[PDB]
Amino acid sequence: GSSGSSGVKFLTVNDDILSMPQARNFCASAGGYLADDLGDDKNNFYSSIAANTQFWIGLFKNSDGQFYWDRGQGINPDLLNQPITYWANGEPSNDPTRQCVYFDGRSGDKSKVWTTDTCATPRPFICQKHRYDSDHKPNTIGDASGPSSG
Repeated sequence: GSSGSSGVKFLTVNDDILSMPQARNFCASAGGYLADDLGDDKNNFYSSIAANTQFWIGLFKNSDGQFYWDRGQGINPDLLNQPITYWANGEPSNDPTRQCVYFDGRSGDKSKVWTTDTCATPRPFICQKHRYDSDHKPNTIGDASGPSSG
């Protein structure tokens, strides 16, 4: 059996408020990464759980000034090159203090939930696991594993 600590739920808003640079690091350590919001079926789903709740997302501005997607710790991020966006009225913003983006649940307009803000403000986030699955079983390639201690 497995009864320890590690066990962060996926696609779920974690009360524990943490800055962008604090959340992205957590999800990774736990075993996941910020849940990206690219696609209606994806947004329409968040808006629900985002019932008047503002949480961070995989959308974050980089040095250059472009918005990328969180793909874990170290992993190469993805550049926002999608035709569909949710940028609020005027967003993204051109403020030097605001670089990160957080889903605005309160925003009645689901199409205007995207909003840029400082990566220091403590806010909730959502961790997600890779979309990897198993299909064929060529070999076990397994090896006795042991417990972990932080």
